[PDB]
Amino acid sequence: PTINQLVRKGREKVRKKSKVPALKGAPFRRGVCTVVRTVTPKKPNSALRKVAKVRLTSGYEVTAYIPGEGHNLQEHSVVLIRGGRVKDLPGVRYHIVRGVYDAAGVKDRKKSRSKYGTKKPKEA
Amino acid sequence: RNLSALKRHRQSLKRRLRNKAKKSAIKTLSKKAIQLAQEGKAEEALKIMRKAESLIDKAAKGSTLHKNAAARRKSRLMRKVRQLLEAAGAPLIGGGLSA
Amino acid sequence: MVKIRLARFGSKHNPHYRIVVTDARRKRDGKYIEKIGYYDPRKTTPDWLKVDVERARYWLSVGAQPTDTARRLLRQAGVFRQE
Amino acid sequence: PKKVLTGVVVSDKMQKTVTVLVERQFPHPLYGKVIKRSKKYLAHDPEEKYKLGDVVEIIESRPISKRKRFRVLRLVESGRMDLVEKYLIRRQNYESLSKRGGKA
Amino acid sequence: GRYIGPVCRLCRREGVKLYLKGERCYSPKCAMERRPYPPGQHGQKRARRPSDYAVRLREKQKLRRIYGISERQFRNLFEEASKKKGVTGSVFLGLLESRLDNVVYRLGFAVSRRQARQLVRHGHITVNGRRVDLPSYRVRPGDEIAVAEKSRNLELIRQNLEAMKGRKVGPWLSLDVEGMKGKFLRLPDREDLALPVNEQLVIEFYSR
Amino acid sequence: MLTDPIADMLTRIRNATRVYKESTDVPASRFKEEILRILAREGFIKGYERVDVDGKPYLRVYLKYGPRRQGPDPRPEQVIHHIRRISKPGRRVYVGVKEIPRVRRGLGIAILSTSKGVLTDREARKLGVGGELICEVW
RNA sequence: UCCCUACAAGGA
RNA sequence: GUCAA
RNA sequence: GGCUAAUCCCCCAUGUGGACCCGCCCCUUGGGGUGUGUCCAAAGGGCUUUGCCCGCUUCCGGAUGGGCCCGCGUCCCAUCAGCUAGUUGGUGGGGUAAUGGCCCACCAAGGCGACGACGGGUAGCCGGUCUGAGAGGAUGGCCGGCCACAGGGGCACUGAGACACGGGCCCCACUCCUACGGGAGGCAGCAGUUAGGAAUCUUCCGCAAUGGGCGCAAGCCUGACGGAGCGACGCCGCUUGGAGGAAGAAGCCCUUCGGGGUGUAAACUCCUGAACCCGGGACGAAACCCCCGACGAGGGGACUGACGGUACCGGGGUAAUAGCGCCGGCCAACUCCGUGCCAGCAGCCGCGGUAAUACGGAGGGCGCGAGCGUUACCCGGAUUCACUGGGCGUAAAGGGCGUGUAGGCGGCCUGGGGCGUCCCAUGUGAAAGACCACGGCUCAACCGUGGGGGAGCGUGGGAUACGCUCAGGCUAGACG
Ligand SMILES: [K+]
Ligand SMILES: [K+]
Ligand SMILES: [K+]
Ligand SMILES: [K+]
Ligand SMILES: [K+]
Ligand SMILES: [K+]
Ligand SMILES: [K+]
Ligand SMILES: [K+]
Ligand SMILES: [K+]
Ligand SMILES: [K+]
Ligand SMILES: [K+]
Ligand SMILES: [Mg+2]
Ligand SMILES: [Mg+2]
Ligand SMILES: [Mg+2]
Ligand SMILES: [Mg+2]
Ligand SMILES: [Mg+2]
Ligand SMILES: [Mg+2]
Ligand SMILES: [Mg+2]
Ligand SMILES: [Mg+2]
Ligand SMILES: [Mg+2]
Ligand SMILES: [Mg+2]
Ligand SMILES: [Mg+2]
Ligand SMILES: [Mg+2]
Ligand SMILES: [Mg+2]
Ligand SMILES: [Mg+2]
Ligand SMILES: [Mg+2]
Ligand SMILES: [Mg+2]
Ligand SMILES: [Mg+2]
Ligand SMILES: [Mg+2]
Ligand SMILES: [Mg+2]
Ligand SMILES: [Mg+2]
Ligand SMILES: [Mg+2]
Ligand SMILES: [Mg+2]
Ligand SMILES: [Mg+2]
Ligand SMILES: [Mg+2]
Ligand SMILES: [Mg+2]
Ligand SMILES: [Mg+2]
Ligand SMILES: [Mg+2]
Ligand SMILES: [Mg+2]
Ligand SMILES: [Mg+2]
Ligand SMILES: [Mg+2]
Ligand SMILES: [Mg+2]
Ligand SMILES: [Mg+2]
Ligand SMILES: [Mg+2]
Ligand SMILES: [Mg+2]
Ligand SMILES: [Mg+2]
Ligand SMILES: [Mg+2]
Ligand SMILES: [Mg+2]
Ligand SMILES: [Mg+2]
Ligand SMILES: [Mg+2]
Ligand SMILES: [Mg+2]
Ligand SMILES: [Mg+2]
Ligand SMILES: [Mg+2]
Ligand SMILES: [Mg+2]
Ligand SMILES: [Mg+2]
Ligand SMILES: [Mg+2]
Ligand SMILES: [Mg+2]
Ligand SMILES: [Mg+2]
Ligand SMILES: [Mg+2]
Ligand SMILES: [Mg+2]
Ligand SMILES: [Mg+2]
Ligand SMILES: [Mg+2]
Ligand SMILES: [Mg+2]
Ligand SMILES: [Mg+2]
Ligand SMILES: [Mg+2]
Ligand SMILES: [Mg+2]
Ligand SMILES: [Mg+2]
Ligand SMILES: [Mg+2]
Ligand SMILES: [Mg+2]
Ligand SMILES: [Mg+2]
Ligand SMILES: [Mg+2]
Ligand SMILES: [Zn+2]
Repeated sequence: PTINQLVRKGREKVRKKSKVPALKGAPFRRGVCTVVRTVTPKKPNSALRKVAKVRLTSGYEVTAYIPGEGHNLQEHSVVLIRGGRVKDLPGVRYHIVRGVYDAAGVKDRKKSRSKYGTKKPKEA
Repeated sequence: RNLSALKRHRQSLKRRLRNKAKKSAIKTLSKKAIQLAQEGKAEEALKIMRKAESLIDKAAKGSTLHKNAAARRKSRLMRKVRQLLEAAGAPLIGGGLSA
Repeated sequence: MVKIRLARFGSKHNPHYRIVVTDARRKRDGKYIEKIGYYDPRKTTPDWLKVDVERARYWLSVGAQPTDTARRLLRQAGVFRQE
Repeated sequence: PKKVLTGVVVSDKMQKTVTVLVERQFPHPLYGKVIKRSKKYLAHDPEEKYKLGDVVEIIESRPISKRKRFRVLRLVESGRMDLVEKYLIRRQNYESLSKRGGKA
Repeated sequence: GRYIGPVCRLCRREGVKLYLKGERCYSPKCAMERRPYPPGQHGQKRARRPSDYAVRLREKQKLRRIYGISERQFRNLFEEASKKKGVTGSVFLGLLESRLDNVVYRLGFAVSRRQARQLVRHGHITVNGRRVDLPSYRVRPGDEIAVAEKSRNLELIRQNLEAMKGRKVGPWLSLDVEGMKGKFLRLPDREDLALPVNEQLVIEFYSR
Repeated sequence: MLTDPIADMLTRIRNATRVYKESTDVPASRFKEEILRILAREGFIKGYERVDVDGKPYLRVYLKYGPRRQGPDPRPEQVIHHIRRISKPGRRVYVGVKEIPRVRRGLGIAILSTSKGVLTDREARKLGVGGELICEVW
């Protein structure tokens, strides 16, 4: 565009949209479980993916993933959402943090333990 | 509770009253002067005018009306009086207006 | 009134004051009017005390009132000597 | 120093007061292009001396009223209705924008 | 802390002999002798053409692994070197070579660097007569690095300074073997050093 | 009407050189001439001279080129490789002396018009002055 | 669970 | 009927 | 209701002087001088007690602090386009320290807007900070400056100064006391409680130091401040060992069953010796004060340490924390088993349906290390809002066409002006920060001192090529 035009209209700074309305763009938001359903993956994939409908302290109600093999969550489990979507389930954009609240930390986990919240086992 | 420095409040009231008082006087004499000055009562109006002058500067001695505030008052008065008098009769008592 | 006093500029357990001219009412480490010296109370340097002896004079000349500690340092730098 | 600005009188419809239009040109902060903005100042004219179309000097002054902070220093030249015209026309255009517009 | 673990396993990964133990890395066994290939279950398999990245990384690793410094400390020195005037490559090298724990080694007061480290940490060393227990202390030109008076009798210091009898020392360093004291004369020139490292690749590794 | 007689000239010259013409005319103006003077001095062109195409003043600009060359496309090198208009009507560009640019580490030049007259970046610099940065050339 | 091919479906 | 190869 | 002191209040005098009216002079907005008239001063106290100290009054000035005004700059929406009655200006008043619709009476009918008025949304602003090659983007915690607020709203009193966070009055909400009439209260001070939340600490020590208030001083007050406490929250330093040691233990992992790996790693020999125990043990603190001198200059003397029996010095002295992420490509690091579109991984591309370097485990490896990862947010890469630095025939993008308003842009020659533009000098650009140098804590982080910068704006002087403007001229553009 002409300078004159740029003078008249100028360029336009465009702002990006949050992929995580876990409000107050906090790093984590606490909630309670509505449903502890199970879901099927998208196209290329196939399996029974674990999920949860969560009522947030942020006055929000969203579905969150349950990383890990183990899992002990029920219709009233207080849990901590951490944001991070599952590319396979459209509509799932937050993971649940295993190791906080009513979310037991994956058992017999010996590798990526810090994720999945699994305390160190005594080597012996 | 109980901060004895509420003594400042008692004083303010006494002071307030003491101030309020001097001012009322000032006004009443000032009005009185512009009144008589406006009626050609030269000698009488100047007489009172001087009181007002005096009372004003005195007010300015302390916190009451201290300042250029005094000056303003005096000015504005010696203004109205001399004008109202010029609108008719000669300055008899030579009050405070100068030659 | 305006003063000549010490402003704290060192660090924890490492004080270093700036002999300063400032309004009595300002906070101590606040915006001063002029720096006219500095003092290392622990003489960790052969230069733990310096004073713009002329400048000090100037302010004293116009009402600057020094803290007792400030006055002390000023004297030491010979701000009051006459001979 | 009290600011001295030069402008053209666009209004004398006020007792002892004339509106002085004042322009200034300058580099655009990011695009360079010398752009030219303007502003109207209500200046004091106690003698009603200055007229419409006069180019005058305006000088920073002690407030004469809320909105009036300049006095007319002097006449630089006069009779430039051309400048007045522009302003008037530009103003005409206005009421020809919103749902209240009019002429072509 | 420092590395603290199998050291000759690094000589092996970098394919080039490093003197982490100093001595023994001279014997018919710095391992760089028997199995001069990478550690681990695949250390003998066919190497694969390393990536431009792989290459620089490995090269930086080598250099820093020599002085046994932490990546954090390492990186901070490098940054200091960049900001500084003169060729980052060389200057950076001068700085590494100025670490006291290093100098101590260069003067032979100790056989390896790791050993020369412990010698500083344990107060056995002195700069200008004042005890200094900071491996990272930066030795400047003029500074004389001596052995702590009170420790000039340790069996270890004996042998070490003994072996230094008739032994040569870097041009930037002087060494009076009897008085168990040395002197940092000047910062070494890239030329003075003979490191199995192309510092240039490093500067690159960090410019990424 | 030409919107910008300088860009026009700069261009006639750019165009003419690409088809290796010998000379090339350009409607004359003193300012325009002043520029050629530099072009000539700097040896980008053989030189110029006034003339009258139809009793109207123009300026023949005699262009220079390199020598014929080797393999395919024996066309000579251009003496004037680059020649770009900088300040333009609708976006004038002015520079202070400390901001006169350095065209190709010196291998090139910049023509600014200053109150001390039209000069090359070095000249302007030497004479301690800035002005309108007219165009660069190399 | 099996038949089908890894499934869907269909079949015992 | 769908995923892949 | 009664008594009473004063540095409390008032009257009279004195008038250096100052205030006000009118005149005149200089100066130019209300600055300075002068004359007449008028008006205006005061507080006493202490002694080493008859002459010094603290203080009082009027005035001129200094210094510091501050009020008010002006040019320029300061986010998003035009799915906000018209806004305005104290509104704009005037005269005369009121008000103030002071200008002003600041407020009022009356007259005039104005003022503002596309250069974005009005409306809506959001927000304390700055020095700076983060990022970036830069231009720029983002940001404003800590520290320093300015503003604003002190449960919400309004108001004034006192005073040099407040419309006053720990002053006052009223209205509202809330809590509490209540003998039901009526009262008390405001932590966005320190510390702490509770609520909310993913989340943010001691109801600590001291007044020793710096600073503040009052006092002649002694000294008192000071949750300002100087310290300690808690939290890997951050930055920096440091330790978990050093040298020797097999063609190489055992176990574990692989295997072409020959062997390869973990690996000098361990064991073990020798050495030093973090922690811990003894001893010594601080700078920060020399003033105020006192004596000499003269309550001065100068000299002499005494008192005072929270931190703390801490730092640091010396003696003795144990071989004694390692974890976390990752290993399909991008990206450093590979094998076995388990599993069988399942359980699951996943930043993007993608991986798992019987031999998966991608799932889970193990061995091995890479990276970093008192940390390592994760999530969120900011700049980068992104020349992916392009000023530097992009585009629109078919990729997203030429308005369906025209007329023409504002606006942007403007051929050739001469002259004036000097607005843009360029140059010189000068003021400004606080400190901290940033950069360089030297220096103090053993280093560093941290800190001290010194040096170099700087755009923007103000002022004076200068230049005139280009742009602008004024004046004259031309004919190549345009029109006839
Ligand atoms: K004064
Ligand atoms: K001022
Ligand atoms: K900002
Ligand atoms: K900024
Ligand atoms: K010791
Ligand atoms: K050990
Ligand atoms: K694997
Ligand atoms: K980004
Ligand atoms: K279209
Ligand atoms: K249309
Ligand atoms: K001219
Ligand atoms: Mg732009
Ligand atoms: Mg799949
Ligand atoms: Mg009292
Ligand atoms: Mg009355
Ligand atoms: Mg008029
Ligand atoms: Mg007015
Ligand atoms: Mg460098
Ligand atoms: Mg061109
Ligand atoms: Mg070109
Ligand atoms: Mg079908
Ligand atoms: Mg499939
Ligand atoms: Mg009574
Ligand atoms: Mg009194
Ligand atoms: Mg007299
Ligand atoms: Mg009297
Ligand atoms: Mg008025
Ligand atoms: Mg007034
Ligand atoms: Mg108003
Ligand atoms: Mg405007
Ligand atoms: Mg608005
Ligand atoms: Mg807000
Ligand atoms: Mg960029
Ligand atoms: Mg409020
Ligand atoms: Mg309030
Ligand atoms: Mg509150
Ligand atoms: Mg309230
Ligand atoms: Mg008052
Ligand atoms: Mg209040
Ligand atoms: Mg309070
Ligand atoms: Mg809670
Ligand atoms: Mg704290
Ligand atoms: Mg104290
Ligand atoms: Mg004190
Ligand atoms: Mg108290
Ligand atoms: Mg504190
Ligand atoms: Mg924390
Ligand atoms: Mg060992
Ligand atoms: Mg004391
Ligand atoms: Mg790889
Ligand atoms: Mg399964
Ligand atoms: Mg994984
Ligand atoms: Mg650390
Ligand atoms: Mg960009
Ligand atoms: Mg984008
Ligand atoms: Mg562009
Ligand atoms: Mg594009
Ligand atoms: Mg298409
Ligand atoms: Mg298209
Ligand atoms: Mg078209
Ligand atoms: Mg037009
Ligand atoms: Mg032109
Ligand atoms: Mg024009
Ligand atoms: Mg001209
Ligand atoms: Mg000019
Ligand atoms: Mg400047
Ligand atoms: Mg300076
Ligand atoms: Mg500064
Ligand atoms: Mg040092
Ligand atoms: Mg500095
Ligand atoms: Mg100038
Ligand atoms: Zn080795």
